[PDB]
Amino acid sequence: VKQDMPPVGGYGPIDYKRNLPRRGLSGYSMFAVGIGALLFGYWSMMRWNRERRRLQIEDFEARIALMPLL
Amino acid sequence: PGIVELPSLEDLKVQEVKVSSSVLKAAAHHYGAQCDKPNKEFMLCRWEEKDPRRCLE
Repeated sequence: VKQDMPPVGGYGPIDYKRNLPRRGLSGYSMFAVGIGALLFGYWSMMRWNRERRRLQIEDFEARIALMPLL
Repeated sequence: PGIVELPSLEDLKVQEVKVSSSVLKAAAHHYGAQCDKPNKEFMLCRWEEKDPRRCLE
């Protein structure tokens, strides 16, 4: 006879359980990364803002020099 | 009231510095350094007289 049957040793394994691998970093790591990014941004902003203030002072004194003729 | 006094058109005639604004801005600092005394005298006269008709010279 010929029918639809499983083999002698059966079929392979079949999963039925929830699989969540829990990928990622701990909270301390991401918080430290954020704090370091904030500090780097603050330092770069302080340097560029001081330079921009000096440039603005230079332009203002240029206007001071040009004022009496106008 | 009184008639407003205005200087004639011959008194205001002077050869103007006919350059662009960027020309003035490019040489602003050396102009401020070198020609400082007559500009300072003129602006002191302007702040002490409160009248453009008395600061023409």
